[PDB]
Amino acid sequence: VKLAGNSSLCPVSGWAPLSKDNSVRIGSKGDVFVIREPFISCSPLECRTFFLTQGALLNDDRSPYRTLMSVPIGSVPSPYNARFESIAWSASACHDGINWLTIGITGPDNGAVAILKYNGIITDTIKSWRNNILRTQESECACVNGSCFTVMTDGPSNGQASYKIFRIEKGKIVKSVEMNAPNYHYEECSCYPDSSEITCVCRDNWHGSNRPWVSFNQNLEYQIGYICSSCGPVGVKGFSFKYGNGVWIGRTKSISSRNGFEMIWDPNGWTGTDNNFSIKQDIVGINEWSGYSGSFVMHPELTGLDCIVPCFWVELIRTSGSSISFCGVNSDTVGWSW
Amino acid sequence: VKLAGNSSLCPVSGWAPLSKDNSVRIGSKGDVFVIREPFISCSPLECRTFFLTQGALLNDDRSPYRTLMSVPIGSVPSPYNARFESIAWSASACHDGINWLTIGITGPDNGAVAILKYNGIITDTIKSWRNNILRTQESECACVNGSCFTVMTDGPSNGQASYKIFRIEKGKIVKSVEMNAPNYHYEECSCYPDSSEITCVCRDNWHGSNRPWVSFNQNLEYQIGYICSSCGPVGVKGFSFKYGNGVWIGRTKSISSRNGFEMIWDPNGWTGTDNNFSIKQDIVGINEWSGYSGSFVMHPELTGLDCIVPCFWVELIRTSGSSISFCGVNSDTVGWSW
Amino acid sequence: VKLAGNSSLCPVSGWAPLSKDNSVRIGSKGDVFVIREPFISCSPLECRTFFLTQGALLNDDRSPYRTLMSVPIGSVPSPYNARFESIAWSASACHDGINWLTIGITGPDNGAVAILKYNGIITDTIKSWRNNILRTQESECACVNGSCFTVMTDGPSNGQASYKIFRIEKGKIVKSVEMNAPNYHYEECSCYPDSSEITCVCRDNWHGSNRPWVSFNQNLEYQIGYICSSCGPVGVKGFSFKYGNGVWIGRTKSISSRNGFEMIWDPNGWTGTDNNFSIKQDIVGINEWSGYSGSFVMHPELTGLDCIVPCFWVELIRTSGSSISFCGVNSDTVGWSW
Amino acid sequence: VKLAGNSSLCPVSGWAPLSKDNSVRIGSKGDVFVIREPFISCSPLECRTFFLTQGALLNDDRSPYRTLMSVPIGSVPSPYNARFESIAWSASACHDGINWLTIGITGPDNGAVAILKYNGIITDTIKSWRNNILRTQESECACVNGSCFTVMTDGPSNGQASYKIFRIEKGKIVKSVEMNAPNYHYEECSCYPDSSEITCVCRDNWHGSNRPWVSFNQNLEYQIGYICSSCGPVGVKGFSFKYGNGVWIGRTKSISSRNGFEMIWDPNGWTGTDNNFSIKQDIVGINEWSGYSGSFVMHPELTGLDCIVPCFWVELIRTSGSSISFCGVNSDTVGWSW
Ligand SMILES: *[C@@H]1O[C@H](CO)[C@@H](O)[C@H](O)[C@H]1NC(C)=O
Ligand SMILES: *[C@@H]1O[C@H](CO)[C@@H](O)[C@H](O)[C@H]1NC(C)=O
Ligand SMILES: *[C@@H]1O[C@H](CO)[C@@H](O)[C@H](O)[C@H]1NC(C)=O
Ligand SMILES: *[C@@H]1O[C@H](CO)[C@@H](O)[C@H](O)[C@H]1NC(C)=O
Ligand SMILES: *[C@@H]1O[C@H](CO)[C@@H](O)[C@H](O)[C@H]1NC(C)=O
Ligand SMILES: *[C@@H]1O[C@H](CO)[C@@H](O)[C@H](O)[C@H]1NC(C)=O
Ligand SMILES: *[C@@H]1O[C@H](CO)[C@@H](O)[C@H](O)[C@H]1NC(C)=O
Ligand SMILES: *[C@@H]1O[C@H](CO)[C@@H](O)[C@H](O)[C@H]1NC(C)=O
Repeated sequence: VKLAGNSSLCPVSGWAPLSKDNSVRIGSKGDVFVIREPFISCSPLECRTFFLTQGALLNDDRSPYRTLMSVPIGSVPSPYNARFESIAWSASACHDGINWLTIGITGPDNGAVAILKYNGIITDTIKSWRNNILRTQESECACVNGSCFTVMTDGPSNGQASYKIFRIEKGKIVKSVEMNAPNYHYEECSCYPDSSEITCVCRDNWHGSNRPWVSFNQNLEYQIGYICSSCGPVGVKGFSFKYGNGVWIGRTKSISSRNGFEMIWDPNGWTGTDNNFSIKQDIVGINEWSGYSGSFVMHPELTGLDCIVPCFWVELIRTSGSSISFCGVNSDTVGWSW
Repeated sequence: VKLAGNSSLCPVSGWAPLSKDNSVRIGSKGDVFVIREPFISCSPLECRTFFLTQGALLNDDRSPYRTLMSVPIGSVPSPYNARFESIAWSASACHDGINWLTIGITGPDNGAVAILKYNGIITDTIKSWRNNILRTQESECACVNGSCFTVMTDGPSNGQASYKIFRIEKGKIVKSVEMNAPNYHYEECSCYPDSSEITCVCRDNWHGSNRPWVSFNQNLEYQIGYICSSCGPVGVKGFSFKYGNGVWIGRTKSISSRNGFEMIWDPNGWTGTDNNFSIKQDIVGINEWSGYSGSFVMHPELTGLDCIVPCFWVELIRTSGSSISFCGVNSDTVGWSW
Repeated sequence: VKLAGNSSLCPVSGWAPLSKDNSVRIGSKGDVFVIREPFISCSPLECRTFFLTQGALLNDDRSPYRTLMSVPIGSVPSPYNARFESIAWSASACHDGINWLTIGITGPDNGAVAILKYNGIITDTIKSWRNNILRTQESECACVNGSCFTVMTDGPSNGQASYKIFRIEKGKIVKSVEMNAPNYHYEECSCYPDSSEITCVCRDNWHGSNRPWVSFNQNLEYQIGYICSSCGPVGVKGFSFKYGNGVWIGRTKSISSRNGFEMIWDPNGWTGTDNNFSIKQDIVGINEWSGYSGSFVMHPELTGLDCIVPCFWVELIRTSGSSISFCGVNSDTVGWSW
Repeated sequence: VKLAGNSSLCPVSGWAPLSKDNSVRIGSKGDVFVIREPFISCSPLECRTFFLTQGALLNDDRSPYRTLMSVPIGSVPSPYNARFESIAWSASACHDGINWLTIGITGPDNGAVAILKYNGIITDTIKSWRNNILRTQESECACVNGSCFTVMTDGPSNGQASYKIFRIEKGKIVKSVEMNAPNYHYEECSCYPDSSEITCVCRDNWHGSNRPWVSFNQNLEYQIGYICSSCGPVGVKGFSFKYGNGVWIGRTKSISSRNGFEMIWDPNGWTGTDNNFSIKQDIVGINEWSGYSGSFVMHPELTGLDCIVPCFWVELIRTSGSSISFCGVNSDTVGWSW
């Protein structure tokens, strides 16, 4: 049965641990893959962890030999249980309630091609349009009403690039618009469904200490801006969750360095520029080194609830480190020091 | 289909071997986890072995990095086939006939939080109430009428602590009472269903050479006392099985040391203080070293019987050793020397 | 659906390779168990290989620590994919069309107990009756009409022992007779169903260069004698297949040594003492060393045929060697030199 | 549900990557089999990779000990997840929509026998007819209307051999014709279904720099000739795809050496001898070394389409190298340099 995604995002007062991936103590003598920036996506039956690898084992990069593989959430990414998904140096994935959609980018940095697979079968492709490193989300893609959306970027990492939003049905591209977003930069977008709309929070690698966002409907009509908590432009992939005018911001404790990770609830942060917030919870302590982060969601079809549960993953730098994921609850929680 | 648990416990005249877990001869060159105190719980389809580990392999502790994992009963606890359940330094688990319920305690010894998962999804949480090492059963939780109960302790290991009984439905806490049990100590409780009631036998680490018990109904009304075989207070986790006024006691042969393991049937031991018994069977010989023990059960939905079959596991110290489990029969059996 | 077993055994003019088990070239660096005398039994869905092991890996005996494990036919017997069945130093197994029946013998040589499991659950037991090494078939048990039979021996390996035939339904012993067979010896019996009867060919370790057999019905009425091809008494486990008065005999080429293996069709060999035969096929060459052999069958429920297909396994000594299995066809075949 | 195969082959304007098999970087410390010339075949649910091996692991040939094994496409061919199919030094396989058909050749070079299995059961056999190295396709067999066809060769590799086409239903040979094809040589035939006909393109190892083909119906009526792109005779296994009078030819870039791999669309190449073509795409660059190649297809029952999708695999020499497979699309693609 196809995912609906017409319900609202669940109100969460706190965040609690879900799983720990990329364990390295097991890797000391065990056959385990050397992976970086794993991402999590969920089906109606189970959650899975996706990663890119060249097959390099520990105790033993745009590459045509680099592939996307996956294991059940919390499992060890070993060559003996990882499933093969696609060939890609940049990739994203999601489940539409029927099967898995996998989007992978392979080929030369001057003529890259994205190969779209549905249930293991190649269904479509999309070739570079500005000929300069085609790249995708490196996260879960959002699905609403059996269709799964995504945001792709082609162009310079330090300048004005072209951005395109794609609606994909059963592996095929049915609609696609080009964004008019001058002076915005949208790399590594973290997207989630909310009441039959798609909301994405992206990484500005050009001139934005704050994070840009794009919001769009199934027809691909869109709005843009920055999280005001300046509303204009003022990096590492991140995320946030919209609740009316309030926003849950995932960020480091330090500004100049990668230290700590905390989740702040700013009830007027979507539209206001004030620094006020109501509550805060420590996810990662100041001594640890925080790194890449992104969101994923658990749909009603999986949780048995009448709303969508917001979750997220933080990769701790330590080097590779570990990818710890957490999920949102409305019950009591404490700060966490890993 | 949800488990009923309304039938009585099966009368057993003897105990016969079921499986051997934590094998170490296989571990000499094989990638196997270093585990301690594994516990067994059964679903309607299969029995599984649960353990806590940091990912340390052999031939290579309250920790936020310590996790709960599981393998099919009798299988090798390797990184290539263990399933991930939760993040916890103390944990329990059971199946309600529909899905798995996993209860894990993580966080700081001064503010621990128990995370309750149902079918892999976080459904609820319960924060420490006396702020002193929240800890659970380290065994199977009991289920009756689709609801699964448990007993949690918060407080000193050598003094008067607070004890709370929790009724959990589909991962959520629907009811919870605090026990009034002055001069009792209830750690590591081993619980089983019997005719729509829950009976638990616990470890008194304070001032009880005998074992305290608590018995309660679905509504959480309860009675307490000691196994009289003194009825008041006179350690290592253990178990016993109630049959009217008779009790099957799992204990060591020696008193001052951990030597041997035997099962004694005292037909008046629940309420009497006499040392008389009718029958006895050796499970483990005097030379071997016995250690932690606990019970688990096999429901009619799994066995095809019209009663609940009592089983149990003994960890042999040897160090880690091996966790051998046995099940109750009404057929001929012999003593066992491992 | 339960197996019927009311059809006749399929007429075979030849034998063709099925699978190769116990590979050792893979074991040179791979984690593989050290096993001896593996046996094959089939379910309606798949065939599986069973073996006993202490967990000893290569490149690293009546024992309470020795267990019975299994892998899909042709698969490598590694600790990462072997399933646990039971604890035993002597064992047999078969499928009744619904679930697996496993019979394992454990305990002391002076008071051994056989533990009968059905679908992983202990259902019954049978204690030694002459107190001298209880031992079973080390092969597949036969099933006819949802019930599975077996032949067990208790007594000296070089003298007159007691033999008992057991009919088992869903793991429980419903009927059991003691054989009156003076001057016969029946160890390691290889049994198969044929038209709602059970036929077993056993190893005489006392005073029979030929092989004794027992034939019995569901009610356990029986006949005994030797394969005449003397009809009375004149070792290593073996087998034969009855077709009217003709018999297919699996034997070595040499008499005084373990060299070669051949299958001979003697159309009057069941009842005649003549040395005449019609056809012969080489399975194993003279240079190789043959060893233990036994039979198993593939039922109509698995093959899609209107008869039961006779198969067999030969362990080549080489030491452990390899266990090669073959199946009967009515099509052209050649001799085989491994 | 049985495969129909009555639809036409899908028109493809380009070829895009599907999977990478035989990875060796993983093999540096991992337990992985040493394999050569793996082939791909697809079922209605999944695609699988087949290979022959003696069990030799890396970091550790007609042989009765050599077997055919398989893993999911893109998975590592390790001893811990490879499935056993048959015993053979030459083999082919395909799925008929119900189960797997496996054809393996074993036995002596002077009296080889092909063993046909269906769903793991031996169903039939075919003995050598010219007594000189019986050999099969080393690829996927074609299936149309629940029946699966194949082409087998018996005779010299440098002269006139006998060729026979076999129609197999549920593992049994129902029809078989001998080809009259003087001065033709047909080894390692790559076959695919197209509109209820079977088309095969073979390797002429005798005196043909071009490739011979045979085309036949379910009744086994056939036509022969060469791909004209001379129509008569003018090596390494290869393939081509027929689209009316046009042909998609898989070949190396160099003539005298194994360098590069490209796919050329010659709209009149089936029947014309001209060197003209409309389009060309690079699969493998000139520096790399190309080697064995063959075709396989993805049926409507798997893809959800109303036509059959043509795919193919190229083994890159590097030694073993890697087996990269591609599939046909009608969307934009680029050249590939591995
Ligand atoms: C989503 O759509 C389903 C019908 O497919 C409906 O039953 C459900 O109530 C809708 N939920 C919301 C929040 O609109
Ligand atoms: C969802 O898609 C269906 C067609 O499958 C359409 O009829 C319906 O209007 C859509 N609903 C929304 C909320 O877009
Ligand atoms: C338990 O409840 C079921 C109904 O769900 C009933 O059929 C069964 O007899 C009851 N067993 C006992 C011991 O009360
Ligand atoms: C079991 O729960 C059901 C509701 O699901 C309730 O109606 C019934 O009375 C309960 N029975 C017992 C024995 O508690
Ligand atoms: C075996 O019994 C079944 C009924 O369960 C019957 O249909 C079949 O014909 C019988 N076969 C023989 C050989 O008697
Ligand atoms: C098989 O068992 C059934 C009962 O399940 C019985 O009615 C029938 O007579 C038996 N048939 C044979 C051939 O023993
Ligand atoms: C193939 O046969 C099926 C019936 O089994 C039919 O529905 C389908 O249209 C046919 N396709 C072609 C191309 O003839
Ligand atoms: C396919 O086989 C069926 C019988 O299963 C037959 O009736 C039909 O005519 C065949 N069709 C073709 C296209 O050969």
